[PDB]
Amino acid sequence: EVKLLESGGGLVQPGGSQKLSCAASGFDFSGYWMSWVRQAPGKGLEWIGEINPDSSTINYTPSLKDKFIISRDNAKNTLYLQMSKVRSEDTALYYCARETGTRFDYWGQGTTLTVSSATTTAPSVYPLVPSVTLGCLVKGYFPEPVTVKWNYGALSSGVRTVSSVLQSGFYSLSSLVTVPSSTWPSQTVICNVAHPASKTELIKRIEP
Amino acid sequence: DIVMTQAAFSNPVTLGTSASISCRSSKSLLYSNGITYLYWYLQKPGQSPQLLIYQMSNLASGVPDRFSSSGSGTDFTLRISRVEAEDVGVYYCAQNLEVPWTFGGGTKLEIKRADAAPTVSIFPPSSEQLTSGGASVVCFLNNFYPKDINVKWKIDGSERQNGVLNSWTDQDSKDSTYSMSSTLTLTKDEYERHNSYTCEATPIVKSFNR
Repeated sequence: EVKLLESGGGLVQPGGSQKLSCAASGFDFSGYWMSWVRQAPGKGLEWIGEINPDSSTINYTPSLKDKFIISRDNAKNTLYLQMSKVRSEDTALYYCARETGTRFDYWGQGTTLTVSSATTTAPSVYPLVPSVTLGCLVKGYFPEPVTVKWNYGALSSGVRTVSSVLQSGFYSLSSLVTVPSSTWPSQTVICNVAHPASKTELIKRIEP
Repeated sequence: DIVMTQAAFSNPVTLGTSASISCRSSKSLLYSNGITYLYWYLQKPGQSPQLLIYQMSNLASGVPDRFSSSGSGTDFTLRISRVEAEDVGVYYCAQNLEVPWTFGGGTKLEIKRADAAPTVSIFPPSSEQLTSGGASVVCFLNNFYPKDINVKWKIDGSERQNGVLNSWTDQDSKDSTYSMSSTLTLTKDEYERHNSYTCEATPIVKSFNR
């Protein structure tokens, strides 16, 4: 029911501007305070700021007031965060959140912004073929993140996905699933790899 | 800004036993209206934060009564009784007596459980990869405890560290184990020059001949 779908992330060069959007649904969005919080890779949480229903009151982290501008369009049920003069230190996952610190507290799934002079690069993906364990190997991509699911996400128990590794400017990871020997190869197993920054969506059938 | 301090890791905590995660405030969070402006959030691996407890005494909806919090103004304790495997994650304390909202660094809950050896699996490169000029050999160590483990690669019985990348999962939600993968990436030529590929966990050894 209650949803906060975020977008507008990706890669941006140092000094640039970027505008994130948070599309609300499943509640009267016009009657709630909304917030932005970010999480840098491998780090904690930083509250950016918040905005009241009518947009007459907007609070910021003092050190982020120059750079960040929180706005909203109740007619569109949307929250916005406009960033400018962005630097490497602004690389993070950005969350929008409904009415933090109350019964109504709810956070969106987050959108990644990367500040970099490097080139977005699509992953290469390879099957990991021999209960039985299968996987796929995802290599060569930039920036983060990639997501890896199995049978569109329907296959969840037994899935083990390691954290990404950075080397020589590119990321890799691998996801594995353990599955009853009677199920595979008798039944289809697929891994779905998405790299949102390059708009990459691919599927690999895992086969003998 | 009010600064919230907490340790980065809990002491290892046996399942069914009570966990305690502490947090300290640089200014009192008790306001003259009697309310203490402290919040607890849980972030489970690969997920956004979820409110557990707001203003000390209130449970967010769907949060079990196993979670409680107490403390005198400047020094607090999240208690989780009868710790379950699904409680694993990073616990954040936070405040908003004063703007801006600030959060603690987060405390990773460490669950303690029986030692377990890894189930080890080795994967030759796909034929698919070979045309790329690379060949990746993958070793997967599945469902072990504790986290600290070592993987060694040997090609034709000789130890090879070059081209090896290792990475771990977080502690698992259902069994409280870890898994990790090691990938030896070579050129297609190096891989085709040799026969015997071995990885070993530390003594569990899996191998194949090309």
